[PDB]
Amino acid sequence: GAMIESSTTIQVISAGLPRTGTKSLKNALEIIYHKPCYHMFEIIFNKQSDIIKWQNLIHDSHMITTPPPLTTKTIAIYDKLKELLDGYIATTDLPTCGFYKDLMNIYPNAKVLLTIRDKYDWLHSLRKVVLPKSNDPWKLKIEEGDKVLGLNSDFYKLTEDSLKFAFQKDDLNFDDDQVLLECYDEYNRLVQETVPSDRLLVLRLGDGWEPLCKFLNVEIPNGIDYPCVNSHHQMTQLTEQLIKYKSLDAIIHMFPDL
Ligand SMILES: O=[N+]([O-])c1cc(N[C@H]2CCN(Cc3ccc(C(F)(F)F)cc3)C2)ccc1CO
Ligand SMILES: Nc1ncnc2c1ncn2[C@@H]1O[C@H](COP(=O)(O)O)[C@@H](OP(=O)(O)O)[C@H]1O
Repeated sequence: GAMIESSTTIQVISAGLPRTGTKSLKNALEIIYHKPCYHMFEIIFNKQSDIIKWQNLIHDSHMITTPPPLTTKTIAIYDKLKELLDGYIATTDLPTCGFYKDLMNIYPNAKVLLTIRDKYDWLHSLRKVVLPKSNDPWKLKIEEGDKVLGLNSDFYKLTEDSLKFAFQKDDLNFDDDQVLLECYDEYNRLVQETVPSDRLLVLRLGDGWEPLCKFLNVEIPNGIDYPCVNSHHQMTQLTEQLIKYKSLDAIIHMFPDL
């Protein structure tokens, strides 16, 4: 296909929850658009200063009225969200995914994705990487590796509060598997009820390039396989290597996705 000059603005909003292929999708969208895609890893590696800003936004988010019409309070919140996303061509992952409705309003020419997978595979992945149960010994290892990266209690608070926001819960028993499974199913159902079908592509792990590229009117990247990264097995190795070497820079050459 011909090469065309793409605008550096949000063109793709992925509502998919963490551990549904968001990092592979981030990589895929950066391969297509050659500009950055938001993801929690963007906060960890490039924008830790953004943590307080997302926390502030979530704290105020209850004041949004879904437009149209646009209220004064909503405009003020939307401006802060636009600022956070300046320079990016897409959003994935926490903390953005719960804002998909608001991002659709801010970026009316953006298209919407939803990544989904088997609910029990999702929970298992979530418990291995993001939210281990309180009494799980692996939680202490995760926390020890995270400190190497400069991640503290505010990072965990952002994960919790952005998951609460996505699930529209005032509080959440994070150790309750049944609650998380029910929230997962309700969240994915509500996305599909909310986004006009013409504007939504539902992706399942394994779908690869073709449905995505068709939806985005781009050629399939030539000779590049669809990304397959961020497995919980690989995250466990990362945590263990951070613990062992006590720096990211000492080991990053061993993790080509970082
Ligand atoms: O899915 N994730 O990765 C995810 C992990 C968390 N929370 C914390 C809890 C445990 N800690 C493990 C870990 C260490 C280093 C990296 C690195 F690769 F970014 F360096 C990634 C994960 C991260 C929160 C949200 C997401 C959504 O993306
Ligand atoms: N192309 C692909 N095909 C199959 N699974 C994929 C994939 N890309 C990512 N995944 C899976 O998606 C999950 C990561 O999601 P995220 O990037 O949102 O955190 C991992 O699940 P597992 O933890 O079950 O391995 C990973 O293995």
